[PDB]
Amino acid sequence: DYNGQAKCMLEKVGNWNFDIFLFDRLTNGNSLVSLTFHLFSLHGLIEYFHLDMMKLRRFLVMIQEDYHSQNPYHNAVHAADVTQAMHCYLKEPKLANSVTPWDILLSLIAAATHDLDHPGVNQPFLIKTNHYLATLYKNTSVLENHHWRSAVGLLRESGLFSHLPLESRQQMETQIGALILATDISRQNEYLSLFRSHLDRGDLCLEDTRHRHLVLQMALKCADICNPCRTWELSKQWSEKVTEEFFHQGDIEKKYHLGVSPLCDRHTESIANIQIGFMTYLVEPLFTEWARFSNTRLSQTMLGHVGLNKASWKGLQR
Ligand SMILES: CSc1nc2ccccc2c(=O)n1-c1c(F)cccc1F
Ligand SMILES: [Mg+2]
Ligand SMILES: [Zn+2]
Repeated sequence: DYNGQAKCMLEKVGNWNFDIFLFDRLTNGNSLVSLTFHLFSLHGLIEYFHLDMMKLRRFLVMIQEDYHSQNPYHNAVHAADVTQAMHCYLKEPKLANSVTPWDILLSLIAAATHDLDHPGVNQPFLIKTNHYLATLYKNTSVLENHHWRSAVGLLRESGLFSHLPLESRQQMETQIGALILATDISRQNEYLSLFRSHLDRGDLCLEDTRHRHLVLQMALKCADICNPCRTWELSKQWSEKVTEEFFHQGDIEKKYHLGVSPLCDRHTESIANIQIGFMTYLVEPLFTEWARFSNTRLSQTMLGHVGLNKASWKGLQR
């Protein structure tokens, strides 16, 4: 019964108002696997790369279960959402008309795994608590590097692409890594500035692999923080979950005298002030530039929701 209603939702998987929460409820927490598997079929990746469907399900399942379902925000549901948003961007004219099956393949996988095995606390927390991951990656894109090497781990263990040449598997790993590392919010000014320069010069050539992947990296960055770009009802749920996770890190910091990180203090920081600032300083600048690149209706819609949703947070004050 429930698994019959899920199929129908996937018919509108390219819709910006797709309800990922419902989809995950109907599938019993199998949204990432169910949605990503469908996208592989939909983009014809199974045939294109002679994929063993048994190996594909195993791989997708290893990914989904490697997410901590206990994190209120960084879990497989969040991954599924980013993956779904990525799919809508790939449908945009300028990308649809230049990406190769291979690009779509790396895009979807990178989206599905960009927060793999996320611990639920940020980088500065891992650094000041001397977490081995911070040591391993020399306090640089600690989380993103961890998500990527984990992805490379599941890629190898699944043997999904064992029939492809080594060189190809290695490139797949390198390009997925470049896509995942671009999601390190900490380095957005560098990524946004570069993108902006190119949009000003108007020199981007989409038939060039490098330029095309810079764009794909910006699309992944968008997908990762497009929560405020969704309809209020969806955006509201994400705002509460990300804030809940932030506050939990804060409670731990307070309890163990580690110093309460910014945005993580439930006593001195409002969920509204957090969302407003986030939308004003990180979401809006990014999507404006993206709108300069992909000047379509989806871009207007997305910036539109950010406008409405933000006012609603201000409204929810005084
Ligand atoms: C809602 S996610 C988020 N909110 C912020 C609010 C103020 C300052 C910084 C952030 C921020 O870095 N994030 C964020 C992100 F944009 C991407 C990944 C994780 C995050 F915590
Ligand atoms: Mg991340
Ligand atoms: Zn993310």
